[PDB]
Amino acid sequence: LEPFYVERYSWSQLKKLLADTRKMAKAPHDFMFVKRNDPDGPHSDRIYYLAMSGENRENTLFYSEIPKTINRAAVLMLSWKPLLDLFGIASYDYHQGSGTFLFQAGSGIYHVKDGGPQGFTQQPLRPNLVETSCPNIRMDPKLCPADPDWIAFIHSNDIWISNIVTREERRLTYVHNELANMEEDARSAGVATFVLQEEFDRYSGYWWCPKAETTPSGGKILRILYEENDESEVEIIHVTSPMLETRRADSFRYPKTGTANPKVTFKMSEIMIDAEGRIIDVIDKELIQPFEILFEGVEYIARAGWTPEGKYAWSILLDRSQTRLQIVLISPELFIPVEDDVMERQRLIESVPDSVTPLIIYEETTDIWINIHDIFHVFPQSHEEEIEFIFASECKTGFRHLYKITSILKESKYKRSSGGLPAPSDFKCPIKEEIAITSGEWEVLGRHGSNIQVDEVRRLVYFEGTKDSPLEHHLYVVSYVNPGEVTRLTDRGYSHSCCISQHCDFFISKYSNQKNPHCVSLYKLSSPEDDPTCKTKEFWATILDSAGPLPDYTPPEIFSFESTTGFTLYGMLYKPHDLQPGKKYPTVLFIYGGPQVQLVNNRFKGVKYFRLNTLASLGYVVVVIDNRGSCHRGLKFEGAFKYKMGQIEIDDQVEGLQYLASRYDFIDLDRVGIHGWSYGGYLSLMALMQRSDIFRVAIAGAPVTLWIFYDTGYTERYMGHPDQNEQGYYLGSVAMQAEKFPSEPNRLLLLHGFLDENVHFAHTSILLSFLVRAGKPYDLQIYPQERHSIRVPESGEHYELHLLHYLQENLGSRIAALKV
Amino acid sequence: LEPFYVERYSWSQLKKLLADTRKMAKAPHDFMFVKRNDPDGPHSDRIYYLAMSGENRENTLFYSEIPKTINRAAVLMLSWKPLLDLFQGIASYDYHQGSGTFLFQAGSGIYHVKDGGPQGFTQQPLRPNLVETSCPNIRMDPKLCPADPDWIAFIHSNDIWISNIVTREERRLTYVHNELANMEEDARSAGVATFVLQEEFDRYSGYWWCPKAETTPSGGKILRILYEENDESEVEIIHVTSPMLETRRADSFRYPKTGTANPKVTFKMSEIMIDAEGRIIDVIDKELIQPFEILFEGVEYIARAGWTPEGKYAWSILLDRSQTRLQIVLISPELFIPVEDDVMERQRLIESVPDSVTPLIIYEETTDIWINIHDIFHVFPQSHEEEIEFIFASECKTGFRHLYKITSILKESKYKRSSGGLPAPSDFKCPIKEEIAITSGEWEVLGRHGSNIQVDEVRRLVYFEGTKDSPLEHHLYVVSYVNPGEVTRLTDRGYSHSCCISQHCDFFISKYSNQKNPHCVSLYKLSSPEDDPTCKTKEFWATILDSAGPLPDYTPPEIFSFESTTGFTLYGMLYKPHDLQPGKKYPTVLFIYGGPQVQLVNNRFKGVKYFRLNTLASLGYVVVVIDNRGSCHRGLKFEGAFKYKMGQIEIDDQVEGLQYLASRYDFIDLDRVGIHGWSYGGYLSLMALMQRSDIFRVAIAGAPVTLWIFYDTGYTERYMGHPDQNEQGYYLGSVAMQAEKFPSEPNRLLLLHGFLDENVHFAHTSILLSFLVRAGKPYDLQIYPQERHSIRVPESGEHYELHLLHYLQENLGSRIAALKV
Ligand SMILES: O=C1CCN1c1cccc(CN2CCN(Cc3ccc(Br)cc3)CC2)c1
Ligand SMILES: O=C1CCN1c1cccc(CN2CCN(Cc3ccc(Br)cc3)CC2)c1
Ligand SMILES: [Cl-]
Ligand SMILES: [Cl-]
Ligand SMILES: [Cl-]
Ligand SMILES: [Cl-]
Ligand SMILES: [Cl-]
Ligand SMILES: [Cl-]
Ligand code: NA
Ligand code: NA
Repeated sequence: LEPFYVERYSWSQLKKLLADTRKMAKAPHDFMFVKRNDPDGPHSDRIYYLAMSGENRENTLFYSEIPKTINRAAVLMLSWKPLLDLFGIASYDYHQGSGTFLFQAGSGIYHVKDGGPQGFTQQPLRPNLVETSCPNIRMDPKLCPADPDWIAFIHSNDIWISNIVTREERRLTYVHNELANMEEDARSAGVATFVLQEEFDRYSGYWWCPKAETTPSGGKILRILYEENDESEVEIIHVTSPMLETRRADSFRYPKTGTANPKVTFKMSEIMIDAEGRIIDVIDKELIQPFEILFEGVEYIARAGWTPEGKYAWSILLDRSQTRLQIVLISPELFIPVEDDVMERQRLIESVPDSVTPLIIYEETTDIWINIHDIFHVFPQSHEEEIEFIFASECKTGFRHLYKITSILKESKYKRSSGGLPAPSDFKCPIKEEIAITSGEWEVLGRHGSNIQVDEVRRLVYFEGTKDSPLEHHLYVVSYVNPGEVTRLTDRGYSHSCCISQHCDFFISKYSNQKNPHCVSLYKLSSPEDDPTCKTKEFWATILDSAGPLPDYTPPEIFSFESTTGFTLYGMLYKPHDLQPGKKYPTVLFIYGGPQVQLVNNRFKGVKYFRLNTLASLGYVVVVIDNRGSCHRGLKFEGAFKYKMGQIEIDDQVEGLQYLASRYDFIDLDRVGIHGWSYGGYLSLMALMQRSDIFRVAIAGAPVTLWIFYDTGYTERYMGHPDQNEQGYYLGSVAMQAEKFPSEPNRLLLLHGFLDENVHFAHTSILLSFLVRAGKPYDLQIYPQERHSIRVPESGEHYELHLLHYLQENLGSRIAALKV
Repeated sequence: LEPFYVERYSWSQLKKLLADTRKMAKAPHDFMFVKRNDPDGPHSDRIYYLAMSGENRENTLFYSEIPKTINRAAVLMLSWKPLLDLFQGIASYDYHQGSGTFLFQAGSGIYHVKDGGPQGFTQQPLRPNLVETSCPNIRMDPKLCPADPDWIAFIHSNDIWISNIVTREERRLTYVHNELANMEEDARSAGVATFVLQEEFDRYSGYWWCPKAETTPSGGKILRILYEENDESEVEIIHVTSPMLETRRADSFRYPKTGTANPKVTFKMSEIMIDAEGRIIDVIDKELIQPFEILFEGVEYIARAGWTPEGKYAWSILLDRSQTRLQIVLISPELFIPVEDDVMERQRLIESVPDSVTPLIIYEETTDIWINIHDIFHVFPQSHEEEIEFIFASECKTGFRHLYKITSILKESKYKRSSGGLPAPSDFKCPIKEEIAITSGEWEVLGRHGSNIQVDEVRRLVYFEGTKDSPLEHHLYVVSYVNPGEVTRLTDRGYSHSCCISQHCDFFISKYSNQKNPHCVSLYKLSSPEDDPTCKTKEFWATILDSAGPLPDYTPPEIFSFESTTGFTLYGMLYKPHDLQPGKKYPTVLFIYGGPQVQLVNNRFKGVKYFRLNTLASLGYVVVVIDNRGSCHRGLKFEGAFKYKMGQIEIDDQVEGLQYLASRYDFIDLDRVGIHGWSYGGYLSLMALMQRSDIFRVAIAGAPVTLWIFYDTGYTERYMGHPDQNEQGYYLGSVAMQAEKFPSEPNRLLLLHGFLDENVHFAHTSILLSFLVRAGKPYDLQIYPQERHSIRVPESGEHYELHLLHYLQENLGSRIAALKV
């Protein structure tokens, strides 16, 4: 077995090779189905969606016509009709009754009507700019669902509202002064703080009440539930600003693990409008008792909203350890006006009855961790003293499943008149019913756009899941009344990302597999006459057609092996291009390995991981293995590294690498490299530190070197509080074990974005500080204008060029063998 | 000629080699002579001085006895007597002659002792006496009051305080700064030199005691302190990462970048009334009768300041922004009035001051190149009321720094303040009665880095350091200031000397060395023949610090020189490879600084600071160092070569010098030349690779200036002018704007930078990297996370030396480096 050596290209030649092979647009998303209601016309629905028409284009609203019938011999490509004519849209709001779109595009907030009482346009609409007296950028605009004339938005960390008809603009909260410095004033209203956006994927912090309360005057009362945050006690850090000419650093509140999270509470803005759209008064209201007293043990407001009738506000609440979840109904009557006069304040507390109380309709615990998701459906309230809902959970079985729950809304044992504090279980509602809708060794999905859609007429629930395979997401449907058979609606051989129409007669799937790039197709749903419970599907039309299998991309093979740990572990193998018999090639292991991610699945990897194919063309074996802790395999699989991050991941990587090495003689174990970003860069350092016998080179991108520097929401979920896991934090932090790195140079390469807000450069800078003390060699590349991503394409081109060149000169080439 | 390939040591082996070969203390300095006045005793003087006793000991005060006579057959070694006892690191000290009071800071504490005064001379170590305080924070810059040695002054939280060391009274004089408030709002200070003044003009203090006390009718006195008051509110704020990397933070400070605002400055005076028993009566803070901008037209920087010997006038040396105009100005105490926010009382105090009292610009000069500030300025005792007599040094006349005796007429000004108009530029200018050149020639007098003059007013002589015999050696000279002609050299040739003359002018001490021999310190007695007091001879008296001798692990370089095509003789240093094999050519490593205010090539011992150039020679590298045009100690025309043109002329001299050696010596392999330097040296290392990639294979740039707009006002504008008036000078001189010119070959560029550098900020490197990334160019990078323009932690220095040797090995010297292309 002779060693294969890669072609030793120059720096200029590699740049040219990369540029030639480099020669993606956002696929259609955020779908919405509006009915035509026109018996004579040829179309049943109009679908609205966001997309990028090409690579250089901006993301904008489009529409397409869904025909009542189709020529089944042919295939129908729906044409993309532009909705707007502006002189970049991330999301949009819509009001069904009026047909009013509301969206932000650049600095402006705009509105237009389509598909309401005023009909359907046949050409692009010029949008109407919403007026404002506010100087700064307006964020997070939302239509009031009870009245489409009123919008809300955030400006300088305070909630405003504006009327698009009458032009009245009113500030609702006076919590932040923009002029003063952020050290004194660190309060905000209606905005999710850093940890909740970054680690819980909640981006909004205020919620319109869906219904208006009519007054005796002839006007009405609109309500806004919102989060008020106080970040005064949260640690401040200084990250370097993008304007490098201005040699300065921007401040922001980063709650590092162990330290204080923001001080949180619920508030409610009660807005009185008169008979013809004019504001009478705005009453800001607060909880009758403090947040800490009413919600014992709660750190995080994970999710929040309203019930369909607007009777209760709801919220999903977590404790600090993220092992307890509570779903709590909060009545508007629990809020009283904000008064500083102590005599007047005491009367308002007495005016609220003792029967009005927080209602904990669901509670659960786990020894592993609670994974927050977006699934939560509340049914219409039939009985006054009951509430019925669907929720998803891993806590019963260790796999996420849908459960139909009915909770009794008791009057509480605790009485506020006595003047005491409520015990832990005083607000807990008894569970009348708890039926499992789904079950098995597979999970229902509720993240990254995956959710349920409930058909209340047919009494069905649509959902995404891993039932047929952990490598493919599929759409399913099942009854929530007499749950039993789970009917798969998507075709095997692809992994699907689905969106179901609100009318439950259509669904769209964005699908791909290892060989075929992404397609988006529309499918019509229908039942047999004899049984509404049964659901069949039929292909209706293509929205986005694939270009076909790319001629200059060879996809990998998915393999698997039975681990000594007890689990089946899956991997991807890129064989070298033009594989010579009786020769062994250098091997680059690409890794992420952290939680909430799965690299190995049946999806098209030729866009995001296109350069793994490029490595194979140069003559590298490329391997990707999903170790224990990774996503879509249940909570027991995911819980393997609890309190133990860094300690088990590389065992699975080496085990899988040795499985391939014995089964394929062309893998040269003497020249194995490892590379990854974020958690991947972390594990790449751990790989070289723990197993220098296996791994010759390690290229660590944006590595977490020191877990005390990372945030609360993430780190405490998987590693607990630093005091309760002294050893896990030490053993899991590579910066603390600098002496264990090799004394040989050309084995360690550190890559980091200089302006990184998530994984700060200090992780690298402190690692380097200890590497200097330990007398250890290292290589370093900095990307001075990057923030945990590739904003500027030149820095991405330079990264790719350097990595190929580094792997060439220190792993693959003939010179690399001579250099040792 | 075969190429020599250096031995390919591993990383662990080079660490061992450097650890073994690594196996210094401050030599005696800040000397002072005090006479015994004891006829029966054997000693004439006692010398006090600061010195480090050994390798790992603190810097502290010592004394030695100077005997009246010596055995001229023998060589006397003076023993070091410790002045101070061990406490329950002294950088400098004050002394008061009439009382014998020492004052000095040692750690946080300010201490005092007494010796050599009326109370006599100790024969054992004195216990230091702490100056007690109620101030919460570290006290800075303590100074004895020359008028009354009971009083001291110091800075605390950017304000001036005074403390009586006998009565223990303590008082704050200025209320300009608020320690509790943040620096964005409160950017004012008093008695403190700001960043640019400390870093670019070597002024470390911002307040000056008046040396005489005005007596009152009551039987008390008035003490006075002149001080600078700075307002840094409009100055650019920058954030450098704090030493504590645990808290992901950056410390703010005021950095006036080129072309932006310097601090708003003015003179103030604290009038301090003391009663008959040493108690403070009152403190009156006082300000200039008109603003600083009105009285001192065109002035940006207060370069130097102080008082005349009688305390009649305060003086100051003032520069304009371009640094092409110097002004020496006398400022009377009567120009200051008390601070009064009341509008009617303020107007009455202005009217009480006469119109005759006015600023007195006793000297002015200009230049098309630049003003180099120095510490030479000597005011004689005032004989006539309408005259002032003084010695000063300048390059403005001839282009070399020389001493000039000047007499200026103190004219009552034409401008009158009662008219209510602003003065014209020349209204405060004094006429020059006399301007006699004391020295002259194609060589300079030295007035910086400790070099100054000693003026014997009895014999009417002036001692000074200069470059008359050679630009490669510093020497002590003496000459009359009445009838200047003969310049007598006092120090011996073959060494470069650094000298301190006694206040009595009958002794001098010289710290001397040469390329072959380490540093010595020796005492020399001065005397004259009875017939001619002008004629000065010297005689070795005693050794203070004996040399360790030429240690066996260091082979020093040979000083060479070549006649350049530019018309200047350019000097250099050459380290030949150790065990030089015949018929072989070795890889070369050019070490460079090449910026202004520095000379690397001279006849001094280089085996301490540049020990590792010898280590590079031992591994088999040729090491070259060349003082290009712009460097120090060769006159102002030589220095002015790169005005507006930094980065453009320096590498021509480096390559020309390299090619001189290449023709003269066949052992220099021009195919394998490396370049390396720190600061301006790192800047030129980049420029060398950028411009002459044909000559230089590798460049190792340390803390490089990559963008001149990022560097401060005082330095950049002196050499390059204002950015607006020299757009292409700044462009051509900034490597970050010319990133496309770097090589596409990797393993040729290595950047080194201290992450916490406050002088040449890491931003220089990060913005260079920004443009290198855009241009698609390769680079190597090493950061030192806990360093700031120096090596304070030994581990970072050890890592630097290891990586540098290994980099040169793997990408220049070794056999594998040749195959790697
Ligand atoms: O911070 C910063 C600065 C850049 N960056 C950052 C951080 C996290 C993720 C990503 C995006 N991944 C980059 C790596 N990609 C695979 C890949 C393998 C081999 C080769 Br060759 C090229 C690409 C997947 C996407 C970038
Ligand atoms: O910033 C920073 C961080 C370090 N640093 C900095 C900046 C300016 C000056 C100096 C001190 N010089 C360091 C280099 N020395 C010659 C030398 C050549 C080869 C070898 Br190998 C070792 C030493 C002379 C003294 C250090
Ligand atoms: Cl079931
Ligand atoms: Cl129902
Ligand atoms: Cl000694
Ligand atoms: Cl003369
Ligand atoms: Cl005289
Ligand atoms: Cl010019
Ligand atoms: Na996110
Ligand atoms: Na200095």
